[PDB]
Amino acid sequence: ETILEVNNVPTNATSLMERLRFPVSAQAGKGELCAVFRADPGRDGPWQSTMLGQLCGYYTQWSGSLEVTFMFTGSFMATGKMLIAYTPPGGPLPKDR
Amino acid sequence: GDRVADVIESSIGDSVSRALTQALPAPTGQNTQVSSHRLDTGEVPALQAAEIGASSNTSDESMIETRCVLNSHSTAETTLDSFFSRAGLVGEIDLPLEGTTNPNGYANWDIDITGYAQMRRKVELFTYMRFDAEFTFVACTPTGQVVPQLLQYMFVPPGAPKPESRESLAWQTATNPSVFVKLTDPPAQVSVPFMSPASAYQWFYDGYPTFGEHKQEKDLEYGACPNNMMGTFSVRTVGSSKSKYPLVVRIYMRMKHVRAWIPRPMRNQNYLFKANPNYAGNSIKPTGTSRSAITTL
Amino acid sequence: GDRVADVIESSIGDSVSRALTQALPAPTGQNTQVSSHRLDTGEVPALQAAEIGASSNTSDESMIETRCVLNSHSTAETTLDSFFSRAGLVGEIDLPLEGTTNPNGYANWDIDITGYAQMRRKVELFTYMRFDAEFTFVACTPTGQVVPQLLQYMFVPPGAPKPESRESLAWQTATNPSVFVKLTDPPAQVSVPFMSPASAYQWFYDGYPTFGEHKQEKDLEYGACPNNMMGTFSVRTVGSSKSKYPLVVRIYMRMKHVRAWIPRPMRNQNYLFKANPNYAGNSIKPTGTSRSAITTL
Amino acid sequence: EIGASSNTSDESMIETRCVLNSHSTAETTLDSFFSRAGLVGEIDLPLEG
Amino acid sequence: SDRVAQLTIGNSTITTQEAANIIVGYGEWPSYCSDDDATAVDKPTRPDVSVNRFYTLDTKLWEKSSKGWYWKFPDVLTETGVFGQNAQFHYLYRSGFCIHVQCNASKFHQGALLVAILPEYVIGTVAGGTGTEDSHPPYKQTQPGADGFELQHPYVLDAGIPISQLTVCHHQRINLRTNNCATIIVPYMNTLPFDSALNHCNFGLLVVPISPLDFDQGATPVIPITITLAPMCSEFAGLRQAVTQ
Amino acid sequence: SDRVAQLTIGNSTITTQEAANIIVGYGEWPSYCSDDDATAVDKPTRPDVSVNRFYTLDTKLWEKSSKGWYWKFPDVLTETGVFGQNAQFHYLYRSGFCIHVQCNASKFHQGALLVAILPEYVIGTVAGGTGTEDSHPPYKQTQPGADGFELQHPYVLDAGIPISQLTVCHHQRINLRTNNCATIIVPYMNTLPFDSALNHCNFGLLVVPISPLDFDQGATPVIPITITLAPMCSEFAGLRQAVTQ
Amino acid sequence: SIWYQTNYVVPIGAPNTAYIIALAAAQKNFTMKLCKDTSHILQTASIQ
Ligand SMILES: CCCCCCCCCCCCC/C=C\[C@H](O)[C@H](N)CO
Ligand SMILES: CCCCCCCCCCCCC/C=C\[C@H](O)[C@H](N)CO
Repeated sequence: ETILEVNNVPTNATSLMERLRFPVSAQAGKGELCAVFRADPGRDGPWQSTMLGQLCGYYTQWSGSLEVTFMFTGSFMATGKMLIAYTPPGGPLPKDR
Repeated sequence: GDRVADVIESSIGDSVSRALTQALPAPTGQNTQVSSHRLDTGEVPALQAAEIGASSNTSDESMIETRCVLNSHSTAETTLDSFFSRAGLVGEIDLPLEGTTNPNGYANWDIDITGYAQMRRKVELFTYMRFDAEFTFVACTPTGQVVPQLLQYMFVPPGAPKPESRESLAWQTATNPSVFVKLTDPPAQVSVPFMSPASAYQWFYDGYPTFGEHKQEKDLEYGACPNNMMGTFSVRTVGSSKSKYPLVVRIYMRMKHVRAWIPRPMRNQNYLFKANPNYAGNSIKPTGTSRSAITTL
Repeated sequence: GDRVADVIESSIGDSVSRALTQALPAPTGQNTQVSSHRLDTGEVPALQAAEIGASSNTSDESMIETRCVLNSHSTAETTLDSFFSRAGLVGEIDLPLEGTTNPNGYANWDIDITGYAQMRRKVELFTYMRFDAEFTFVACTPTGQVVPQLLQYMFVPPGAPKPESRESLAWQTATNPSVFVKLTDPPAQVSVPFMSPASAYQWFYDGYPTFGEHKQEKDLEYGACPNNMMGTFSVRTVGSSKSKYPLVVRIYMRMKHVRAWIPRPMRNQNYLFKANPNYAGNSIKPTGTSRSAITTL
Repeated sequence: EIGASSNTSDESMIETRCVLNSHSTAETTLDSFFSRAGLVGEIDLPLEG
Repeated sequence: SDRVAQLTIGNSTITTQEAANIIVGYGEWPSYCSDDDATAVDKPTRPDVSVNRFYTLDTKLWEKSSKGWYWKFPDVLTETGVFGQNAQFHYLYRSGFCIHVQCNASKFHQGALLVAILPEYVIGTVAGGTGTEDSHPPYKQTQPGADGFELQHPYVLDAGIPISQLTVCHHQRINLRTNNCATIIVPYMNTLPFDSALNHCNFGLLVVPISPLDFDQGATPVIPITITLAPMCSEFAGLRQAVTQ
Repeated sequence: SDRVAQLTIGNSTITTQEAANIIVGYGEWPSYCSDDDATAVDKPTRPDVSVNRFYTLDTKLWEKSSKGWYWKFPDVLTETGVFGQNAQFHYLYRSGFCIHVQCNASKFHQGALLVAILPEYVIGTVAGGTGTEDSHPPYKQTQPGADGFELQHPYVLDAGIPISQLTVCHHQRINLRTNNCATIIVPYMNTLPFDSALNHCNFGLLVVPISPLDFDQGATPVIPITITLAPMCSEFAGLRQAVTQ
Repeated sequence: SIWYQTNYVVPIGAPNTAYIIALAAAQKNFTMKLCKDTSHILQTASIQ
């Protein structure tokens, strides 16, 4: 299990460690959107920061399942819930939950 | 897990392929048996119904008076490994000195065997084909003259970085397969495996490969099977400076271990473009030759 | 008919009702066993979690020091055949001489036992009930006086032609069941079967009975179960001329062979209409009685 | 935080079917990944220089 | 070994660490109809993983002065997914359910919710208040959809019946100091083995705060409630064109 | 004992008295995918009677100067029924088919139709006529729906291939003096065990009059052709929201 | 995609914003095929 750079927004050298963790905050409870990322490892994006996305670059055709493993680094007294949806192909970017 | 009767007596989940037919060994042509006159009613084998769509089961033992003819003629030359295991020009790359097409001593060629009419028309008799291949490169000057020159034939699979120049970085061939050859030596020759993500190639893809709102701009994607884009073939004159001989690389593909599915009508009009069943409209040639009348020859 | 493994190992079509519970015989109340002091850790039966939604399994053998009490108290009076087999006024029909409600010597009464509060509140403890019944008609003058008069009690099932008058045609009772009685005789009494198209009556129907665009005009159909419209009950003074005694028919329904499903909260507000769980809004009475404070009584 | 990876299969997360996988692991070996010649060096022997 | 639960039905999953338990309604697990209870001769379709999965409806904001919300079933799933298309195209329907109510809050928040399942929950009106007008509720209030409808008189549940005796039904509590989820499993409850989904709502889900939500200033004020429900052992029969209502 | 046929699949039925026979395509009956050919691990839904039934698309008028019509499959069933909703909601698809073409006429009418099934029937253009413009067909002509599209050059089938060699495919004739129906059964033909229904059309149905319709004045001039088709052994997998194309 | 189901609830005195770390891997059924040269990394010249 290697770190996925979902938050690949920051570009300058002083903020390249902000790229490994994405935030969750207090919202108004409308079912907002936190983050979305494509599930293509050999593609150019978050998976290029993995040992799967660097070794699948040395190969052309892949098969089998994946697994993303999210970890919460907030307080102990904090609680909450998240929906982590895999939208198969054809589905555009979902507009709501 | 099954209690109701409308799931015990169900034909749901039958995975076996219920076949009506059975492949029988036919090493020779069929022998003819002796036949005499028939003058009976009800037995009428000359009368068929093609509306059924099936072909005639009529033998010549039923239509004429025949003799015994032990046929020892073989069916071994109509097989596919005897029909496709014959090398043909699938591509041709030119490496001029001065020009515009490839003036930098390198050339890339997207792998398609749908660029020469005489080899396209054979594979397009079937719609799915699964084969290992055997490529053969025949390098020479335009004048046919052979020269003392070294070349690099790099296979660039899809996604791998395409070489932009003669002195580029991709030519180091750490994982991409490459072949070095001198023009004075015999032609190179490599055997390729079946390299598709699917179970078979397909020369006709009835559909669009991506999703999305299909408009006039993104229309050229119709018919593109990306299971068939097997990559890119690249050539350079191995060197840091420009060459002094113009070259022409010819590629000859032979199939082996062939399998094929779902035959098709074979074409009769002249091809015009690659991976495109287009034709000319005002000049629609008939399949054959004309006559003056139907009663005369 | 089953080849794949995702249909052999399927729990599709399981028709058996997997029950966690088992009905055990409980003819008497539960006997108490002897209990002594406990001074241990881990065993803590007084602590429950009602967040689980289940009730407490705490006995008094676990909370106090108890004695053996062989309880021989019966549970036979809390059954449904002991709780519903008690006749009550479900309806009341009046046959005046001069008036406006029923001035022609005949009266129709749509069968609903949701017209008197004291019998409605018992059946509306459950939402599905299946029962045979036993009706009993108690005819009399308004003054309680009994008179020498003959009557006809016709049961008109749904679809059958309702009688429009005293001298109508439907009173010939060729297929409709009817009962003739004199007022001097004892009350009539008939046993009715379970007559529903369904498996049980239901006093609450959450939904509309027809399809269609549900608007403000056709709103009163909300809550109408047509599985429960068992018909119409009709009365006349048997004769060609007008009577000379005013009458009042009272109907008393006793259930037997009762079964019931899915208990409900019992009502606390005063009913207002028939087959309608409406209530008054400004006058919402609490379930019980008030106090001055919580520490005082 | 244990540092070990997930032991979670897809038989535990979704409703799955039997898929007899006959895909080989023979191309991820090291003799299949390193037995591919590459340019490690390049020497030049000019006349004047 | 009991506070954690994983509910996997279909292609969906719920993971919870502050569970109470799983209530099976009336001691019955959902099932398919038998050859004896069934009367329809037409073969029913049993889409086993495309409709039998969890659907998330909406989110309701619990405030200090929240009186309650109700949702009618399966009105909530008539415009949502492959369930709400097989039902528009078919005339019959038979499914259990597995409801799951989420309300996460801190250890400095306090409150409770009664999450009850009332079968055949007919809706009344105040009848003009005085009790003299024979009124009936509109259609947006009897079958309100996935958005739900807010109880205006929760003490009588807008039906004349009390909230105190509702614990005779299926129920769980959501006590924010013990748990944040309530899993109720409901079989098919009706007199008929198959019934229409667009006209008849078999039961109603009631979410009522008995104890009001209280917290101190500085904490998180927005505390949502979220309903997540799964059909189970669904069956459809009688196929004709599509109708919404 | 052969001119009569009754095709009962699902809740639909066809009765014919002037049948030829039933062609099973390439000697293969439709089936469900095996555990070896399948790669997707997700369980597929098998709606067995709600989509596996006959659908009637449209009616085409055979005239004296009718050149031909083609329909792509399963583009014809993307806005029609429970098939065209499970397919919009799922990403994969796998079904055989049973096509049935009706053309009834008298015993004083004469004509013939070739009813052929051409797999992977890619569509070409005349390329400006002169063969110099690299053109491609529009979307209404490649996936034309249930209305079909009229062949403008039937001799080359709008693909450069001849109509004479089309009898190597599945085919029947409709000879109005012998028969008025053509039943073709088609298995799933593709390199992939499952494939998308909204992007890939597996085969095309061609209806071409070889012999023109002729009749004498006074008879019935309006002679329709009617396509009626049934999925068979359908399977769907990979469930997400609804997309039209 | 990742969607807030209910919300991120926090008491007083704790920080109002958190962070999530995603970790990606593969299963036991994963396979690769047809070795090539990696494309998403380059090299400017004049090495040493
Ligand atoms: C050292 C050089 C080796 C060169 C090897 C090249 C790889 C060839 C792979 C197999 C080619 C099969 C032909 C494939 C189909 C064509 O692209 C057609 N256009 C498909 O429609
Ligand atoms: C000779 C006269 C015989 C009269 C017999 C009358 C038939 C009675 C049938 C059973 C009645 C059961 C009560 C049914 C339910 C009520 O209508 C309620 N309003 C249902 O909600």
